[PDB]
Amino acid sequence: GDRINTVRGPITISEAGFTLTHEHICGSSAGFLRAWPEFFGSRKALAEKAVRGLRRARAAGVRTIVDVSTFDLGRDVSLLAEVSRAADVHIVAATGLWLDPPLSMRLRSVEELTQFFLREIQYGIEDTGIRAGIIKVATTGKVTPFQELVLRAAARASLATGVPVTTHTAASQRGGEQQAAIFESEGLSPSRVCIGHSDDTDDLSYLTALAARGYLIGLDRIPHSAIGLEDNASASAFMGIRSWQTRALLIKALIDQGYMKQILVSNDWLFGISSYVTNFMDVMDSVNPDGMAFIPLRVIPFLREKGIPQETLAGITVTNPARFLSPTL
Amino acid sequence: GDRINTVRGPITISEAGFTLTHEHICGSSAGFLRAWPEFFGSRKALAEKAVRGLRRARAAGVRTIVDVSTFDLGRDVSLLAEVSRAADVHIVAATGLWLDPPLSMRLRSVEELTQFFLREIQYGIEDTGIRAGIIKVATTGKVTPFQELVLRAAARASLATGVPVTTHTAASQRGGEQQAAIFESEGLSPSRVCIGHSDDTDDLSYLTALAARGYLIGLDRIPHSAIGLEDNASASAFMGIRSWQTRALLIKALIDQGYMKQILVSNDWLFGISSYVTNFMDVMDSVNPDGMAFIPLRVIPFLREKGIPQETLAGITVTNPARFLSPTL
Ligand SMILES: C[As](C)(=O)[O-]
Ligand SMILES: C[As](C)(=O)[O-]
Ligand SMILES: [Zn+2]
Ligand SMILES: [Zn+2]
Ligand SMILES: [Zn+2]
Ligand SMILES: [Zn+2]
Repeated sequence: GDRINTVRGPITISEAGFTLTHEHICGSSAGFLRAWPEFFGSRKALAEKAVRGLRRARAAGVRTIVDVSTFDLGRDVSLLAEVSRAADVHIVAATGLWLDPPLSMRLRSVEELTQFFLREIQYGIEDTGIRAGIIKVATTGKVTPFQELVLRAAARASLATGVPVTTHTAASQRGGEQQAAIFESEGLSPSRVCIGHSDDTDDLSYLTALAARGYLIGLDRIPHSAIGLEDNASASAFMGIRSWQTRALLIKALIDQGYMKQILVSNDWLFGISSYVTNFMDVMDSVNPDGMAFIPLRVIPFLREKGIPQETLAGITVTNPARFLSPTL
Repeated sequence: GDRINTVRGPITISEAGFTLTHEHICGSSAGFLRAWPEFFGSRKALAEKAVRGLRRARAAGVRTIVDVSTFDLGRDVSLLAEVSRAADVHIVAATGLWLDPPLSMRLRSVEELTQFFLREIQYGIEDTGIRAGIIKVATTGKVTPFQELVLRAAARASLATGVPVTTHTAASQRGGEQQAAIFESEGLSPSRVCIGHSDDTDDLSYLTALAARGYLIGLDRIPHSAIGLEDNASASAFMGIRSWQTRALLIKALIDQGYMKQILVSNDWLFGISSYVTNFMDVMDSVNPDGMAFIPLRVIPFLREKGIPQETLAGITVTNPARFLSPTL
């Protein structure tokens, strides 16, 4: 499993390089971008903004991003392919389901969901022939019965194809522990799983325990902070009010505890978003003008200043993603 | 002043003919048909089924159907256009929102929803250039805050364009009353509004009181009958336990009250469905083998044999839909 699917086709994992493991071109809903592109100004404006952002990220060293947008997050792979080519940055696309499944998804069995996930990995997404290289799932703190079906379907797709699973958690409710339990009940290896949004909490006991079990730990929202924007309730609700430095110290914390190999770092950024309040993309860009370049431009020097070896940062930003994304049975 | 938009372009009132005013090619979810066409066997198979179904309805006298599938019912106007051309049956497409709006819709303001409905009517659906000729909305009895927004946006779109509004109600909860109040508060003429699924109840005083206020009464679920079987946890809750003759007699009842000009009749049929339990399409087809031809092949002769004159049935199936659909302010 030394080759992975990208929206431009299969690449060898040595080509991935510096990889951001949790990003989005656009945060939306199924069908929404094509039915109402004017919500984003235009489809063209959105594509142009993504190309400019990805190009600047590439200038900073990024060579690959994993777009973890699912069907129900409005994933438009044709858009991902277009901007990947124009920016010349690898984009790995996802299957799976996020927190907004429509009826036609909500009512399906674990067997059906499994077939859908397998379709997008082994056949292609829609009629594009583009194949997902990862499975994205999301749960509330307490996993719902449908969400549990989604996790079991993800595990079975992973076991059949070797592609990894990445999750959305409510880290303040220690959501990963319930996810991990369902995953392991399906015989799935923790090394195939990233428990994401884990920088949303400062509970190191929770993080190290998961890492100790072999789980990848996603510290993937480092630039998200509504500090200075406390009066904006939606900003506080979405990004929290812990500083980005606070988030970044968890990377050091986990290195210091000997878990350098379990860490995955990202921005959780996007170039448009319709799945939150109107104009929110502007609020986010007001806080983090670096966009997806925030990890290489701001976080990497911060960690070096704190004394973390270059070789360590390189293993985290390059080696961990490659071992993670490489289809592994 | 005249033309009605169809998936093949504008048609004149006289071209519409026998019109079924509440139907579906496929009941699904946004993005679903194109992301998982195998759920329906294949897109090709679904299309072939719809064309045969439309051709049979056509041979039974039908010339136009109104597909009231909204964005969130997974309306695929490219499919409607294909099957309309192949069957030579006019199809009117809908805008609006049903009961499963995704997060990118649920967070929107009344102003934004008005823009979306207006773009589907005035500009076109997606990138197809096909314009909606009806606005479809739905409430669940007690109107939720979001649903009230949808209804007001629908009224504002209707008022800007003259295209009519058609609704889904919980008729057993007399839902059409709260809908009418909202519409009227917006300055919408009741003659621009059809209150649908009204045959879901036997409460004629409810129906007559609405008809008296100028509303069109949609008796559009006549074949929906799961009788003889008090043991299906899906078909009984979905289709009810009243005979179709009982539903159809409501047409007679309203005609006798003198309200023939405010009756609209349909099947609420479809050729694929993913927004319920798996294989529910087989259950429906077994219940009503006639599909969309049920109204002309079964209901019309039934009414004729109860004494209803031909010119009255023509008024209902041809004249009432033309007046309803022709954009008017
Ligand atoms: C689509 As998200 C803000 O849960 O990473
Ligand atoms: C798609 As329906 C059963 O609400 O008319
Ligand atoms: Zn997330
Ligand atoms: Zn994300
Ligand atoms: Zn309905
Ligand atoms: Zn319907």
